[PDB]
Amino acid sequence: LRFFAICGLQEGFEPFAINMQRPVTTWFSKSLPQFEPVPLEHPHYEVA
Amino acid sequence: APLFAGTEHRAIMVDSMLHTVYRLSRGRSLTKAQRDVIEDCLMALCRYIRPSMLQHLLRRLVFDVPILNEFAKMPLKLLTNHYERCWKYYCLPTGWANFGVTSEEELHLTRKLFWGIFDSLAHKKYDQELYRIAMPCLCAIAGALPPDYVDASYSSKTEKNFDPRPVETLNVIIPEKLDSFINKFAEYTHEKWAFDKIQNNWSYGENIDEELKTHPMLRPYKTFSEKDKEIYRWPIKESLKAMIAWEWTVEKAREGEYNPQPPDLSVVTLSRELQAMAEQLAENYHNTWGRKKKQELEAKGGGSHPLLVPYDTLTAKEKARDREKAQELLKFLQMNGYAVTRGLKDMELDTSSIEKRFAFGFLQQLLRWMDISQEFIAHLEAVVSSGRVEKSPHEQEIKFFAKILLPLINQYFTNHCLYFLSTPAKVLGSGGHASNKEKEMITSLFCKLAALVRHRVSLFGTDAPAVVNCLHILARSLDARTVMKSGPEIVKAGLRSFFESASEDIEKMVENLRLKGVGQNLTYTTVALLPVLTTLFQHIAQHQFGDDVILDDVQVSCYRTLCSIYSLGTTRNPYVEKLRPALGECLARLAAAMPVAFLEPELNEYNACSVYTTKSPRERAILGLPNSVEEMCPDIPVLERLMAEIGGLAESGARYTEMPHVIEITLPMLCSYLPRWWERGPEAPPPALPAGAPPPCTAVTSDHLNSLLGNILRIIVNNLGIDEASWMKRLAVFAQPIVSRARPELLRSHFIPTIGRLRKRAGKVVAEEEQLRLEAKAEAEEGELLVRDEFSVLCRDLYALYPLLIRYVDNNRAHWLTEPNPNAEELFRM
Repeated sequence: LRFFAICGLQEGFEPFAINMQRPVTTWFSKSLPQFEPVPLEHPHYEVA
Repeated sequence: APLFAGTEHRAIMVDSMLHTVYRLSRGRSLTKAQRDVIEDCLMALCRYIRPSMLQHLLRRLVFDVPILNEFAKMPLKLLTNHYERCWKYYCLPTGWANFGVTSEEELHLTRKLFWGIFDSLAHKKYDQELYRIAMPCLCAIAGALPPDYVDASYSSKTEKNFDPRPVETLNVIIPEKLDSFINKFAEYTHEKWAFDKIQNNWSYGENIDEELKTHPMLRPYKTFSEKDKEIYRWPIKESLKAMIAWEWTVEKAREGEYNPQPPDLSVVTLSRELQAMAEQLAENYHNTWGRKKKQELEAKGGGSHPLLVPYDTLTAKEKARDREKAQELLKFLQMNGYAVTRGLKDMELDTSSIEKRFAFGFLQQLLRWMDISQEFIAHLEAVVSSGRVEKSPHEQEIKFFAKILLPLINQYFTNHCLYFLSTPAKVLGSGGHASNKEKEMITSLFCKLAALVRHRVSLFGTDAPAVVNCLHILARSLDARTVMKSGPEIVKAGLRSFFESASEDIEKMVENLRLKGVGQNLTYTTVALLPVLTTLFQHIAQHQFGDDVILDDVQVSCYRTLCSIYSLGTTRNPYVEKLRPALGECLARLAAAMPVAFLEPELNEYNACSVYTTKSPRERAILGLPNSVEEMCPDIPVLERLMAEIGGLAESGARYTEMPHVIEITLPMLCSYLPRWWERGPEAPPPALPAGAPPPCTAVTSDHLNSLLGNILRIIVNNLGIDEASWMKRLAVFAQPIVSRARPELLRSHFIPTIGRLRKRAGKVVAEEEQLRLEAKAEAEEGELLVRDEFSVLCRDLYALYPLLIRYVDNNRAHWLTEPNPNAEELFRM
């Protein structure tokens, strides 16, 4: 961390992954269209 | 009322309710309490109904309110609240959140409402109630309209309880060529109407009946009944005689043209001008149509036709049918060679989008009213000088200009300020940038208003504050860079004359202070000029317009102003003792704006903005400019000498009395000169070094700024504890901008001892407080005011020093925390 000491350390903020043995897993928004069930509360489409 | 929010699904019924309530509000035999209840209900509903759902109510109000009769009082308040609440829905391109965005029709209605109210108020006699109720409405509508909105249905002629009266067709006659045209069109009309009947699945039967779907006139136009021929031919006879009365001369220029078929007419398209012609023709058709509905109203004996609102008021939905009818008539005219008379109206309307923007028309009207202002201010001056005249033949003109335009101008240019300052390259506003013509017009407005006010504050009297505020707003909304770089010579000369007159007035004020017209000039400069000039210079400095605006004659005028204000220093009159603050602020802004290092004449050879470089030696003598830049005026010392003098005073520990000029004018001037020229001198971000950058025109370095800040702190320390030091608050604010370049040694050199002294004083006063609390009765009551005053002076010193300390901390916190600093720790302790 490059500015944790400058602002946050003395204010009492803790790094998000301070005491984790392993790097934090991440997810990303994949832009590959996929078929999923029509949501039961979809604002526009209703299936009977 | 709140439950009406989110009622889209019954917009028809909500709209009907609104119309019914409005009609009830405008009712006879209705007592005042009842009318108040109705008005309260209407306003409460409009406070919650969505903006998109009030379109029809607006369409009725645009027709009603312009009259500005007694009934117009409540609608004005309703519109004021509606627009003040929903301004985003109309102005912002994105629109209001969850409410959508306005539409062309609503914007058109808003513009018509604004201009109708404006014209009616301008032509109406003064009335306090109406003016007070109307001015906020105009401000709200103007703030709602987008500055650059262009009216799609724009008109220039703008011809003209609705009374739709079509032109008298019977009066004029029908040409025989056009009678042949009308016969052909009647055959065509029968053919298309029978084609539509085919689309309806009609049949040719000897009897007429929809249920049987039999229709006896499904026979060729040759056999089409003569009476039926006459009635299918008469509408066009009347329409074409209306056109003749309109003087739309239509002639056979080009060639002319059972089983129902529609002859194709949509193939031929009316060009914009002929589309406008067809719009006028459809308006005439609407006039006949609404006349028939009128006749129905007289038959009823009292009522109102819902769709009796004029064509322009109508949205495209109701327009569309009549527009199509007129379009078909003109299309058949074209296929028959006949073409309407466009005259010159089309290309004298064409203008351009720039001339059609709302801001453009608003500024044009403001400038015309400014021309009227010249006339009646001249008359008022003449009568006030001699020959008492109470007639005031322009009385309503004065009242309008002072009660509507000034608050309007103020609010409008306070809101749409970024629009007039944005440029295509750099857009500061949410969306849209003012055209060069608009920028020139606003500049001309500012110059004209300043000239109007010059030496005439008393004439305006109680409105002078309003005029000065308007001048401030315009100055902060003026795009001097663009106006000067590319603009009419008239506008450029206007602005240059403003600066030159300001310089002359400042010189006269200075000489008078050094010791009738004297009092007039003093009041004018101390109330309008100095504030307005300061605001203009601050605006230029903030937007970095100095390198583009303050050149040549403007630069000479700024030299004169600067040199007079500074030369005033030698004087010590009580009047000066009161005017020093304003002059110092003006000088600080001028120093921040001026593009020449007037304190470093030696290095002026490298300044590309100096008049001595822009102008030629052959020129600069046709003016009064001296041969050498040093000789512009030598009263102001050079930077080195001025810094040396300030340091000498600070070290000698003089009091505010000994150097009033230095603390009030010189120091604020440097606190703006040094930061500006540091950026452009050596020891600056070098983006231009790749090129053969010419030598810097100045020598300002971080050392100068550090020395000045140290000297200012030393001076405040010297004057620390004085009973009356009202100048400290101004000095701290003026010295704040220069702190960012302070050097680390400043902490221990100046800040630590200063705050140490201040802590010592605080401790002493606290000890006195404790002694008083130990004592009681008169002993406690007495000296209580003493300790209160001591704490007052201590708080003054604290609020004079901490504002500087905070900035120094904010810039060195990073280094202090990264590397421990015992001096920083001691400062924390203090």
